[PDB]
Amino acid sequence: GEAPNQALLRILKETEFKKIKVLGSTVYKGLWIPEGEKVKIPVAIKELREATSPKANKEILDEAYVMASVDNPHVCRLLGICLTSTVQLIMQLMPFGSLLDYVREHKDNIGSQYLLNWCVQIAKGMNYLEDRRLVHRDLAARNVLVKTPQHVKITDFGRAKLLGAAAAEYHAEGGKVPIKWMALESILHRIYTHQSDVWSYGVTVWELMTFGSKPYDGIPASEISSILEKGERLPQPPICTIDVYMIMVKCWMIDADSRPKFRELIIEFSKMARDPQRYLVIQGDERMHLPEDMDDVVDADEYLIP
Ligand SMILES: */C=C/C(=O)Nc1cc(-c2ccccc2)ccn1
Repeated sequence: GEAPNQALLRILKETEFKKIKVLGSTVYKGLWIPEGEKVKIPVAIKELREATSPKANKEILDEAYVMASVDNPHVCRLLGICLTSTVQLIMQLMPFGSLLDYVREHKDNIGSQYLLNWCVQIAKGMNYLEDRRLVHRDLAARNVLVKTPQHVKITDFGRAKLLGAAAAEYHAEGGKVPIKWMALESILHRIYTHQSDVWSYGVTVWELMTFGSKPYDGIPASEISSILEKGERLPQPPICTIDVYMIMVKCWMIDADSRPKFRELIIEFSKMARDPQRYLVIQGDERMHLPEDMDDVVDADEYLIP
């Protein structure tokens, strides 16, 4: 046996929400007004392109299946879908964009407290995904979103695989892949587990401590297998103490069960977030600070449906 997934999929009318402007090329920034609820919820609307490509609709509703089946503060909520000519995913708007573009744009403004809180919240998000027997398979800084600089959510469940009642690792077959974030076992034999997610968590933390540097930048993805089998890893980022970087190294052990458990990463970064300056050394660290009637505006996170 396995647990029934009793998640609600909400179908929304096109009339319940107003497309304000474009965010990506087709993701819109908009507002959702639940019929006779007197609440305005900032939303990001993912609308299909051609939306006649059957295989593309499979993907998007598979994203929807996974996103509806998650309810955690460090993982982004699917608010519902609109079944129009072109399927629309309606999600909580994460106004400040991908954490990757965030650390790139604000490296001069990002203190140790924020980096180390980001490491914890992402690890809470991921440890929630392990609790729900779910393997992300595409965790990177690009796929973490910034509701505020104090609060990030894991995203892109387009590659997430909902493990079996005894499916030890998720077998897969071909496509475009995240080589430079991937556990060695995934590159070589397409093995993906909560542990191979932890590996990508390590590349995710590396990206954050380097303020968004490209992992193995200028190294073809063809060699990455041989480089990792040869024992090579990503280098210690400047701002990183041996401590922090040693947690990243542990995430990249070849023995999967020798890597840290997400619940462990929470504890370890939590400890370090209690004394951030002792664990991350950044020029001017203490100096650092970060941020049409909207009367009935309410964040997705304060909008609860039973
Ligand atoms: C998990 C919620 C979510 O995706 N919110 C969101 C997403 C974007 C976005 C989507 C696709 C590409 C770029 C940016 C922007 C704001 N919130």
